[PDB]
Amino acid sequence: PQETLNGGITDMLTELANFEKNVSQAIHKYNAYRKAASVIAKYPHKIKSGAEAKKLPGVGTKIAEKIDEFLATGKLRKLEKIRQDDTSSSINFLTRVSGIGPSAARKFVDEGIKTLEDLRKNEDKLNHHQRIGLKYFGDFEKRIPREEMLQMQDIVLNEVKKVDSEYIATVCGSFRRGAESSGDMDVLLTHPSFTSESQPKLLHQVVEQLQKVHFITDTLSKGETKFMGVCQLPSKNDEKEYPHRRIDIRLIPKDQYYCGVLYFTGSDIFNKNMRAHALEKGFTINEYTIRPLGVTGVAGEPLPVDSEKDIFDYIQWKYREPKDRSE
DNA sequence: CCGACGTCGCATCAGC
DNA sequence: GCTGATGCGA
DNA sequence: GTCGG
Ligand SMILES: Cc1cn([C@H]2C[C@H](O)[C@@H](COP(=O)(O)NP(=O)(O)OP(=O)(O)O)O2)c(=O)[nH]c1=O
Ligand SMILES: [Mg+2]
Ligand code: NA
Ligand code: NA
Repeated sequence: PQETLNGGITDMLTELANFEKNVSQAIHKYNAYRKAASVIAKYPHKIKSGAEAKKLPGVGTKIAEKIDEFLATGKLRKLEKIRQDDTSSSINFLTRVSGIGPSAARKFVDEGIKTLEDLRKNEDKLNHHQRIGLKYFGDFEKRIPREEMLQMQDIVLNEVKKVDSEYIATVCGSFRRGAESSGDMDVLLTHPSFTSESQPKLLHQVVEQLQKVHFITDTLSKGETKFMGVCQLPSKNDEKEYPHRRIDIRLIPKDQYYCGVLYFTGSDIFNKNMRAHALEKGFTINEYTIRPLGVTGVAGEPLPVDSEKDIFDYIQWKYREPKDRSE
């Protein structure tokens, strides 16, 4: 559907969701509001009452009441009050910095630190991740055009193959599903020398090369299997330079790679469906392996997977392109 | 009534 | 110093 | 906050 259909309601619930996660530290009440926001955003009618909305999965009594108040008054008393609360709004805002969660944002505001400005005059109280998030605060809240993602893929695939041509890299996420834009770049990486029963330098050598050609600009975290950092496309000429982008590089064992590729391709809703259907066919699916359920639920050894299709076969589904995987 | 509500690698903290 | 908990992201 | 055993 469209925005102005129930945008005022979905925005209200989205605001409410954030305050729950960031201020109240109620992660489950955060997901509840977002789930309610989603199902309403799919509802192809301009909602007339809270009761009409209550018919939907995810909308209970409390939200029905709030929807009633919004439709009747055009606003929400509790949300209006919390928007103008100095402490709460500042705590909620500081969490927009990557690295600063609700706990760190709590401490900052507790000791006077309320703003980006305030963060800037207090570098020594920010860890490495928080500094990067502050430095690229604006760039990280921007989306990446698909064309730029394609240019970014060109670089990743080229350099990865350059390090070792037996590497297998795959850009997953919404990009692989064909989205016109992405929020980040999730790269999944494997190599013949890396199985589950199987060096610890495979991920390091790839991150290193991407730093040597100056694609990777910063590093949020890095271990033997997962890399979280920052990257940037080269500036064309005197033309304005590209924003800094979030990139994740994951080293997954060969025998788990395609369960990894399938999982990190998405979408969420699709992964819910596929696993729900997988169970009723007698198989359990996590991000790593596909295992057969016994007659009492006792899972067996993981079944060999050498392609995405292999998984679809196991649960008797026709292999569907990432293009058609929103649900 | 009352627990589930996805899971886990990495950095960094609290404790010993 | 080591181990395990906690915060964070996704 | 919502759902459901
Ligand atoms: C957060 C999350 C991740 N995933 C696995 C599949 C999501 O589609 C996917 C990629 O996560 P993402 O990068 O946060 N979302 P996206 O890549 O589809 O799109 P965008 O780049 O964030 O705009 O990873 C889930 O299956 N359920 C989830 O709730
Ligand atoms: Mg992505
Ligand atoms: Na309901
Ligand atoms: Na944050």
